[PDB]
Amino acid sequence: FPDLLPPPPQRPLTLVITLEDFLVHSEWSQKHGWRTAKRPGADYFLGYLSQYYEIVLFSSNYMMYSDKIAEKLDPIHAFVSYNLFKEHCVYKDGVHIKDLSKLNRDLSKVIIIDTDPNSYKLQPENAIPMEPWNGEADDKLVRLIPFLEYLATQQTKDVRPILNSFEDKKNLAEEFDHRVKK
Ligand SMILES: [Ca+2]
Ligand SMILES: [Ca+2]
Repeated sequence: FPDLLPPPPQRPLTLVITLEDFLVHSEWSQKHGWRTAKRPGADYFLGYLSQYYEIVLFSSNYMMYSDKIAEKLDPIHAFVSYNLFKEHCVYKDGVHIKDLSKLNRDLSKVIIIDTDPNSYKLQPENAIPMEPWNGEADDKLVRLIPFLEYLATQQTKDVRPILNSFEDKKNLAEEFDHRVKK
């Protein structure tokens, strides 16, 4: 399998985020066909965090299906460094996986945020799992920012010891809030 990204150009950390059920959510109908909603805070999340992270938007769908959705999130291409798709996943024991060791990045400096435990199966130590977004307006993206800002503003040398210090990474933003007095 090919390496997927050029060598770093620069930001101290790389943030790999899934598209489907994290930034957007799609539903099909007879009346309208496929329709896609954008989560509250998505534009701000990408715009603000791009100042601290190299952002890689890693879609779980084939390019032909999600290419345009991804583009709408950053039409002028100012925030997202790279777009990857299902074609870039490796296929192992019948599941597709976002193999971070193919990103040509130091894995002490990579975070992946995904909603499908298969996607981070090869690097669970780099992962922040998220409950899939259902399309209902919520503030979960905004709540994730303080931890991500913290990682970037403290260095950080290796994100993994901190990431894996939580009781339940699915509840990371809330636990981090209780751990820190701003
Ligand atoms: Ca707090
Ligand atoms: Ca708080």
